[PDB]
Amino acid sequence: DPETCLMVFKNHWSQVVRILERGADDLSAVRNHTYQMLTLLAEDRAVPSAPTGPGPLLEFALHEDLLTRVLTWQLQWDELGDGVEERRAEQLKLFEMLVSEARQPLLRHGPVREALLTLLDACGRPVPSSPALDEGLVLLLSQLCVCVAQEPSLLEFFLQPPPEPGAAPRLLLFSRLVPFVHLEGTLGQQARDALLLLMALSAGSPTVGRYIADHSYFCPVLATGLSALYSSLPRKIEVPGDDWHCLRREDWLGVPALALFMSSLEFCNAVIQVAHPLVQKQLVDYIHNGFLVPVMGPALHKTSVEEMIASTAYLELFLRSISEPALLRTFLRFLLLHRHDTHTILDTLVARIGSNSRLCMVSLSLFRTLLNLSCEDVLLQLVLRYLVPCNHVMLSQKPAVRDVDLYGRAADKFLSLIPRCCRHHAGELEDNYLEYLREARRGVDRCVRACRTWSAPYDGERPPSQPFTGPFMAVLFAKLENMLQNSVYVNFLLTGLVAQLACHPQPLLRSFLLNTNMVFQPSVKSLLQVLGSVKNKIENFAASQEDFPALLSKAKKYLIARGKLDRQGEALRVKNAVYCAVIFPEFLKELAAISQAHAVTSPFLL
Amino acid sequence: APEIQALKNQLQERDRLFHSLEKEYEKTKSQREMEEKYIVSAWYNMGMTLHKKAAEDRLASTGSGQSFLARQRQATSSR
Amino acid sequence: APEIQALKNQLQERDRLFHSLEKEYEKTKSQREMEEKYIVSAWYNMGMTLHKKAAEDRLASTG
Amino acid sequence: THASYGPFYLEYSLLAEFTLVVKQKLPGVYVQPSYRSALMWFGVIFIRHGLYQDGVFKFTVYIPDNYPDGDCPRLVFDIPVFHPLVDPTSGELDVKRAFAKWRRNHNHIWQVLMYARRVFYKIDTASPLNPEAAVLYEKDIQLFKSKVVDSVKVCTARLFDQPKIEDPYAISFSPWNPSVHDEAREKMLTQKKPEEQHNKSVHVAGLSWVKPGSVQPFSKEE
Repeated sequence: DPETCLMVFKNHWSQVVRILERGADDLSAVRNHTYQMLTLLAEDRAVPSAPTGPGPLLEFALHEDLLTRVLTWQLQWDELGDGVEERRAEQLKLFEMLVSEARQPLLRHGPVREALLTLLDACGRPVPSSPALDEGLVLLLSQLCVCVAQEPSLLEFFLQPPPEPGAAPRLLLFSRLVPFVHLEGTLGQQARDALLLLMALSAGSPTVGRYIADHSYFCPVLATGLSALYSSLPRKIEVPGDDWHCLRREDWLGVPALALFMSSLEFCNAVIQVAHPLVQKQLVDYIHNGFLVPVMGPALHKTSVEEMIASTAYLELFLRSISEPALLRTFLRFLLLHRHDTHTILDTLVARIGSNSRLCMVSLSLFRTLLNLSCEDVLLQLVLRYLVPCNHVMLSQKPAVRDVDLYGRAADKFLSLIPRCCRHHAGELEDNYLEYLREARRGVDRCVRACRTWSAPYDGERPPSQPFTGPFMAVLFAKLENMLQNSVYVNFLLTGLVAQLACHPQPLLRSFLLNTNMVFQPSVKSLLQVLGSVKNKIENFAASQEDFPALLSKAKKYLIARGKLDRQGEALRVKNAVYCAVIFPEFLKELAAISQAHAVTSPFLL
Repeated sequence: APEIQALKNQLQERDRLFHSLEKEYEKTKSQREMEEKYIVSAWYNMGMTLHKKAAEDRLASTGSGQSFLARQRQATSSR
Repeated sequence: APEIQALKNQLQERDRLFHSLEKEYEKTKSQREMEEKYIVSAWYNMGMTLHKKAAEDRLASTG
Repeated sequence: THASYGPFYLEYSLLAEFTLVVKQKLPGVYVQPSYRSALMWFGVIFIRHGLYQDGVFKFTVYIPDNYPDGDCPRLVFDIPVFHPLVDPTSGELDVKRAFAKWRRNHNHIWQVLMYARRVFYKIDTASPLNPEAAVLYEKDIQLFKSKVVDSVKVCTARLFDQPKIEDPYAISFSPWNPSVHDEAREKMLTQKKPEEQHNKSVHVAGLSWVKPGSVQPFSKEE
C-alpha cells in the first residue's frame, strides 16, 4: 500500500540527510539507500482522488529538492577520483530508471529537471571515457528525448539561460549528443535518432532553433564530418565489369568507407528535411562552404583519369541520393555556379562527355541523373540558354518553332534513314515499333508532369556572331557522329540521353531535335545532319566488310539474350561497328516514336 | 385618357417583352437540363460498358519488358 | 394622377421583375458557362483515354 | 520503307486530330471516335437556339482511308433532319460545298464539326439536297418551322434506341434514373484540374529556381 512506502522512504532519507549533515562506508550506505529510494520513486502512484497531480513520494522529494542535493553531494565526492566511472554509471542507471520506469511524467517538475541538468553536466567531463559510460549517457539522452518528444513544451525549459551576459546558453540535452553523431554501431544510431527527435521538437520553437543555428557548433561538426569522410573514400573504383557505369547498391555497400559517408549524408538529408528554417539555412551554407567548395571543388578537377572516374561516380551517387530540394539546391548551385580555373564545373563535366573510356560512361550516367532530376536550371544552362535567343533559325522560319508534327513527316524522315543492310530481306527487331510508341508515351508524359512547375514554356515567345547551340550540344552531336568507333555501352547511354532530352515538351528544344522540316543557319548542325552522316558511314562499313550479314545475325541474337540473362584494333573496330548496326535503326525507331507521341499528348496535362 | 392609353400601351409592351424573355429563359433552361441529363446518361452507360470490358482488360493490361533500348539500358547494370 | 400613380407603380414593378429576370438569366448563364467547361472536360478526358486504348489495340492487332 | 509504317502515320494523325478537336471549343458538340474502326467518329450536336432549338442530332463522321491526302470527310446523320442540306433518305450533310479542296495542314475535322453546327444557324438554299426544305425556307416559313418541330420530335423519339452502327464505343443514352445518375453527376463534378491530382504517390517532382521573365539560373528570391 502507498502509505507504508512513505514511512520506509523517510527511513532511508533520514539516514541520508544525517550522512550529509555529519567516507567509503557512508558512500556505500547512501548508494544503496539511493537505489532503494529511487526504485520506490519509480513505482510511485498518484493519489486516486487527484490522479493528475504528483504522487506523495514526489510531493516529499520535490519539496526540499532531494535528488539535486544528493546528486551534488556525490559530485563533490567525485573530486576524490576513487571509482569515478563506476559512480557516474550508477547515477546514470538510476536516473535512466526514473526517466523510463516511472509511470508519471516526472519531467514537468522543476527540481528533477535541475537534477537531470546537473547530472548531464557531471557526465560532460572530457575524454577518455569507458564505453559503458558513453552507452549509459546516450541511453539516458535518448530516453529523455523520447519523453520530451511526448511532451513538446519543455524544450525551452531545458534551454537554461547563459551564465554570463552575451555568452552561449547551455542546452545539455542537445550539446552532449553532438560528439556522438559520427560513431558507428547501435550507439551512434541511437544518438542520431535522439538528435533527429530533438530537431523535430526544435522545428516548433524559434528560441531553440536560433540557439542551434547560432550558439551551437552542430553544423560545423556535420560539415567537417562530411569533409573528413571525403578523404577515406578510395580514389580508384575497383569493379571488373565493363558495363559498369554508376555506383550500384552492391558497390557502395561493398566499400565500408563509402557506407559511412552514405549514412552521414542520409542523416544530413533527414536533418534538412525536418529541422528549423534558420537551422536549415545554416546547414545549407555550412555544407556548401565547407564541403563542396574546399574539397569537392578541387576533387572534381583531379587530372588523372581514374580519379576523375571515381569523383564523377561519387558525384552521381550523391545526386542520386538527395531527396530534399533544399540540399539539392546546394549541390546544383555548386555544380552550376562555382568557378575553378576560370571555368564552370558544369562546363568541365560537359567536356568529359567527349572521352574514349569508362570516364565517358560515368559522365553520361551523371548527365542522365542530372536530366532525371527534372530541374529547370540544368536544362536551361545546358541547352535552353543557347536556344532562347532563337538565332539558329533564319529570319523567315521563326514561326516554325511552334509547329507540331501532326501527320508523321518527322517519323517518316527518321525511318527513311534506316540502312539498307539493316532492312529485312525478303529476330524480334523487325516489327517492334509499337513498343517504342508506348515508351515514348510514358517518356513525354513524365517530362510534361515534371515540368508543370517551370517558369516558362520556352515556345520561342516567352521568353559568336553566327549562332551557336552551346557546348553541350556540340559535344553530344560530335560523340554521336562517332557512333561506329564508340563502345556498345557508350552508345546505349548516348542514345539514352538524346531520347530523354527529346521527350522534353519545350517547343524550342523539340523543334531543334525532332522537327525535320526545319532548316537552319549553316553554322548549326542539326540532329538530322548528324544522323545522316552516321547513315553514310555505316553503309561504307557495310560495303567494305565481307562477313557482315553473318555478323549481324550473331550480334543481334546476343542482344536479345542479354535481356534474357537478366590485330586487336581490327577486332575492336569490327566488333563496335557491327554493334552499331543493331543500335542505330532502333535508335531511329525511338526518335521517330517520340516525335509521334508529341502530337498526341493531352491538353489535360499541360 | 389620351395620355392614359399611351402609358398603358407602353406598359403592355413592357409586359409583352417580359413574357417573351420568360418563355425564352424557360426554353433555354429546359434544353440545358435535358442536354446535361443526356450527357450524364451517355457517360454512365459508357463507363458501365468499360467496367464490363474490364473483365478482358484485367488480362489485356498485363505486359512488361518495355522497349528494347530501355530494357537493354536497365540490363546494363546486371554485371 | 391616381391612375398615373397606379400604372407607374405597376411599371416600376415591371422593371423590377425585369431586373430580377435579367439577374436570374445572367446567373443561370454564368452557372451554365462554368458548368459547361467541367462537363466537356469530364467527357473528353475519358473519350481520349478510350480513343488511345482502342488505338493501341488496333495498332497491336494489325502488327 | 514508307508502306510498312503507313497505318502508324494515318492512325496517329487521326489521334492528333481528335486531340486538336479537344483543343478547340465547340458549343454543344460531343465527338467520339469508334472502337472497331479508326475511320468512324460518332457524335451528337445540341442546337442551343435558333429555328432548330431543343434539337438533338446524332451523327457519324466518316474519315477517308488516305487522310489528309484525300477528300473532305463525309458526315451523315442518324435520322435525316429536315434541313435544305441534309439527304432525306441517307442523312448525309453537304459538307463539301465549303471545304471544296482539302488542303494539307490547313483544314481539320473540327472545322467540319464547326460547319456542321453552323449549318443549323445559317440556312442556305443555294443548290440544295432537299429541295422541298429550301422552297419551304424562302416561301412559307411557318410550315417549315412546324416541320422542324415535327422532325425534332422524330429525332428525339429515336435517341434511346440501339444505335445505327453497333460498336463498343457507340453513344447510347439511358432513361433518367436519378439514384445512380446523381452519383455519376457528382463523379463529374468532383473532378478538378491536374493541379493537386489524386496521384499523390510516386514523387514526380520538378524543380525550378529562375525568376519568371529572366533567363539566368538561381534568380528566384528565397
